[PDB]
Amino acid sequence: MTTVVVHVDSKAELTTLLEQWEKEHGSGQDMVPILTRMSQLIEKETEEYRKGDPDPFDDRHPGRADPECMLGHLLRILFKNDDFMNALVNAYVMTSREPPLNTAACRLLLDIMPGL
Amino acid sequence: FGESWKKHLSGEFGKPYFIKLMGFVAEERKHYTVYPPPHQVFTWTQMCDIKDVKVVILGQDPYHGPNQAHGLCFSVQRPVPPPPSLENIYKELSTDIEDFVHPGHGDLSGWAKQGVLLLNAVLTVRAHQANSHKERGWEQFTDAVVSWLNQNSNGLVFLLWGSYAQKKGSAIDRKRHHVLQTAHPSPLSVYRGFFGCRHFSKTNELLQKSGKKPIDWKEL
Amino acid sequence: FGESWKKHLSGEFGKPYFIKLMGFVAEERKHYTVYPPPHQVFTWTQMCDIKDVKVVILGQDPYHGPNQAHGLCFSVQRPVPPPPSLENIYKELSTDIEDFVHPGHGDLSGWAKQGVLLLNAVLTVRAHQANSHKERGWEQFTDAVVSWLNQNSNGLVFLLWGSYAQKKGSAIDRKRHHVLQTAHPSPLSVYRGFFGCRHFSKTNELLQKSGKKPIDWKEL
Amino acid sequence: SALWGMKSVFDMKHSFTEDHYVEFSKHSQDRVIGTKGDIAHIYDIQTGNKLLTLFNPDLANNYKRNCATFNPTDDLVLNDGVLWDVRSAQAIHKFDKFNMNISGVFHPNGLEVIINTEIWDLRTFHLLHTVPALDQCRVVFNHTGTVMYGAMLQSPFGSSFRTFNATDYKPIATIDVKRNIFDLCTDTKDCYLAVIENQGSMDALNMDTVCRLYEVGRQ
Amino acid sequence: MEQAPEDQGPQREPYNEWTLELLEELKSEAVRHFPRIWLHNLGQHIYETYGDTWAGVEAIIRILQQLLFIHFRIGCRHS
Repeated sequence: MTTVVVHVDSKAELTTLLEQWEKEHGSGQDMVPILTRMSQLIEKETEEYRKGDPDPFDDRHPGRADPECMLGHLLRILFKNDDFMNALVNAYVMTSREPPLNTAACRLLLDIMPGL
Repeated sequence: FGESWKKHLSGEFGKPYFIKLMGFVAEERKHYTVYPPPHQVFTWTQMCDIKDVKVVILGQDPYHGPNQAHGLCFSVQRPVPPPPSLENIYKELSTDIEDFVHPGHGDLSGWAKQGVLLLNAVLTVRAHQANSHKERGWEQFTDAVVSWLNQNSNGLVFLLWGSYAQKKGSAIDRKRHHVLQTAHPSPLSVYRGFFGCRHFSKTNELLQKSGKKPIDWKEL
Repeated sequence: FGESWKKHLSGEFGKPYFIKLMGFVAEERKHYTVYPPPHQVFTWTQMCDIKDVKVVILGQDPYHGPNQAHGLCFSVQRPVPPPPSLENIYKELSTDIEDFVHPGHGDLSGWAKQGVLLLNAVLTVRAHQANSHKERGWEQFTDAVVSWLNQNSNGLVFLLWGSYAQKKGSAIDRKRHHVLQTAHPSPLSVYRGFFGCRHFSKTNELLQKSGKKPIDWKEL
Repeated sequence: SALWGMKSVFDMKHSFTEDHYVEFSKHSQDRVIGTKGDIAHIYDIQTGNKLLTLFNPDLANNYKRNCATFNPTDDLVLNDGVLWDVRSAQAIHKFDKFNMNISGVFHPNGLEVIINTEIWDLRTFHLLHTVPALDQCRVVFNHTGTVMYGAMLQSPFGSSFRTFNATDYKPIATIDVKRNIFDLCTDTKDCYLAVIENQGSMDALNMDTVCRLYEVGRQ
Repeated sequence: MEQAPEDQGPQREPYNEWTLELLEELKSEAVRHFPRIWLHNLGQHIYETYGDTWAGVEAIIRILQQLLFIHFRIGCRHS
């Protein structure tokens, strides 16, 4: 219980992301310099995941498997999208032609590559 | 939310289970999807008033599919094809109302302005899941509402059909009110009794024992 | 019979089941032996008043043997050797009252002047037979008494132990009163809960939440 | 039972409200026979009327599952284990009942009658043979009529197969199908077995009954 | 070269009504062969788990027709 980090709170670094796009109900901005963090936070989260020398036969999630590190603490959040982030699968594919308009799309499906 | 409803419902907060309700279900909104949003829980306390409540009809479980329900019991959205038990109570309405008109949809925005308390017992359940939650506080919050109406408002009726509604509001007196119960409106209810009973007159007819604001079923 | 009890119990007669009760049970007195006579039915409405009622304890079935019971629930005549469940509630009384005195008999003429409503649900059954009768009218005559006390008198408590007492008086509010239930006082009640619970303080203790006329258990 | 149509238009071309098991006529397929209880009705396809209903109250065996069939010469009917000459509506020979369920079938040679485990003759009416591995199994022959298939109807149903010969009734194989066999049909061109098998345990509350195609003659 | 025939058979367009024309009929034969103890209890067991959502309405016509087939197949004359 209350397993907190000794570094800066990465979940608060994710929750502060969660109050931007969920408040982007057509606010009229382009999230392409903010959704780099959706590739940058998790690769920072991947950079520390190699510490425990993992077994590479893990097609499941560490939210199911390893509650000891910050990967499984954070994968359960943005996989449990409440059919709201799942619209962005529908939105930024059906209505995507421009290269910034795919930049918020094609970086991010591999950001849910175990979740895919 | 309707303020005049809470003229004396300020004795709904200060109990050990209320903060268990509006925080954890909000926490269930912060992780999962409980299906009805906060702007559909408060429809029954907004559309009708508390000054004209005359029929008390309970509701067991909400509708776990997305874009189906809107808060009232036995009720569903208008573009949804209509639910079968609500399609099943229509069958007795033809056999008793000679002027039977047809709703054609599933939104119950027509009978809600009559004097029917279309209340779900547990107002929120999860998406795609029927009865996942424990007693997180939706029950006794309504138990403190149903038996509270035995004091202040008057002219109710109890068509507490099904054993889930029998446990909640049975022992309310029969001098001031009238309690008539039968089998469930669902056709999944093998022990019969609902299948032809003419209870639906006794919204129009048991108010002749009171003399209050009238009812027409045909507002559809 | 006590007249001040029927200050407002005149709404006990004019129902379709009352003449079903006082005639047919009298007809059962004109053929058979229902055990408690008419001069022992009216003891609870004579010995205590209605102005001081503070504990509500129900009673399921009377005592079918001759020369045993005298009307009050869980009660028996003084020369009768004492009944085992009344001998079983004595066990917790020692563990909570440090000054535990012993009754030595089975007449409950000591606690009846305290504020306990020792009411049998069905007041009369036959001699040498436990549950022969149908619902001849003893139930709803008391159901119109128990929930009537939710209006006028005040300061009650519900130790509705056993599922027979749970159905009758559960839904009475917890703001005005206090309802605490557990397993049956009989030792024939395999699912435990009664066997050490310290409910018997909460006649002396839950009245500190009210502040009314006090209680001593030791009037024996 | 309903005679549907499968040319290009799908319709109940004749309807029956009565019979629990209908069956064609073998060589000239213009007749459809069907049986309710112990009463078997002969129907036409062209007009669907009752052609001749055959039953003798003095003679029936009262099997549990009566299924009147035809011989391949379209002249004899096994109703209640009684033969019936269809030229003049008469009974020929009652058989002796032994097994309470199965009313019999014709062997494709036109020489025998196969009641449940008793092998009879058509012209001498003598018990030739008795195969105890035919204990309450529904039988399916090859189109050439050279092998007999066996599926147990025993509660489980069909813990294996049962492969028989059509000449000497020697058992060829009992291949172990671990699930429960419910139905069995085979090709006209001897290549597949249509096998309705039930998944899970013996659960009357949950039945996952799939179809599994086998190949004839491959290891 | 097999041409599967045109499905001009009996269609069932009011599926909310054809179910209601037959869900009583599924109850109108199971009571004629079985006591009502299992009938209400299995109907309650699905209603606690599928509710009034049509996912028990067709599913009871699954379970009733799955049993009434096999109960007329195992070898009980009624049950």
